Amino acid sequence: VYTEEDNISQLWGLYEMSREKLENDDIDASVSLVFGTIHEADRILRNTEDISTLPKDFHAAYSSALLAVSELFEIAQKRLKETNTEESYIDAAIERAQLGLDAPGNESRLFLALARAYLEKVRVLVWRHDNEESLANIPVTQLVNPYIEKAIQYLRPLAQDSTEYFDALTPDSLRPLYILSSYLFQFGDQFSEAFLLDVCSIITALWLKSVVDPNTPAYYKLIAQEAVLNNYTTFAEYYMDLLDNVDDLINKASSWLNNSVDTWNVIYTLDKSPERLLKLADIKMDLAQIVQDEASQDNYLKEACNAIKEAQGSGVELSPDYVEFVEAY
Ligand SMILES: [Cl-]
Repeated sequence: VYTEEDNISQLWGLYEMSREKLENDDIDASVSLVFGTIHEADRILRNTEDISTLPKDFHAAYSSALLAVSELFEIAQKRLKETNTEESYIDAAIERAQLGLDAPGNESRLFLALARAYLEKVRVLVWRHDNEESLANIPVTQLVNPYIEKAIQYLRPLAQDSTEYFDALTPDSLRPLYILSSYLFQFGDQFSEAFLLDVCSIITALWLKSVVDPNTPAYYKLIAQEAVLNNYTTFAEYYMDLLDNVDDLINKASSWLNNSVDTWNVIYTLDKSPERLLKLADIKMDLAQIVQDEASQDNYLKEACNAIKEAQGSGVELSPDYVEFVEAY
């Protein structure tokens, strides 16, 4: 027989396919699949014996389809009355997912849907602050902090080791994490160091979890590791910037720079390409700039020079900047 559980599994299947189509740059197909997901969800609501026993996973899939309409709204709007907006689809995604909070069942997919929608809301609110006259004199942090906080509330459980891998948690589904990282960077002035340390380890744990399975294709490990490399280097800059205004700052900045080196090495092993050596060079040059010990500084500078020389010897074009660094060395 075909159970309610099967139905929900097929619902996820439609959504998943929409994401495969998106990845192949077939946006119109993706849009068809997303709207199809929504219709099927509606059909399930019409035919179930008790809506209150639909699992969290049902509302998670439905919320995800709604969010996807917002993501692809530029094309999707063509199939809708003009009264509709991207933002209204983000709102619906949020409300649909919140309806799931009382439903029975595993909560991982719901927590992810909630976080994704709250973060997309933050992005649109930032745009509204900059473009709508009504919101001009409301401080952005006042505007978005409640959504930021709600996002973190649902991400934190997902980032725990106790939360086992689930296949809605892909590098693509974590793209809204960029919104959070950008926010903490643009407006990190208002948060304590401990807060930043906390939220950044959540973000980082999530990217890593999305590709833990060693069988994950290199292509996906790369996207995740690139996002991790970005978070490390940004934290490093957080400290280096503070320094510009202490042994502690230097020690902390150096830990993050060295974490960046470790992660760059994972990336280089995954997609070994000569132009990547310039990224290594920049990290080493940051290390050289702040290190308090000449012996170490000497080491860093040599490593940067070798990286740059090897890049150029491998056909990579050098900017005048890199060019002069190796001359001056
Ligand atoms: Cl592979």
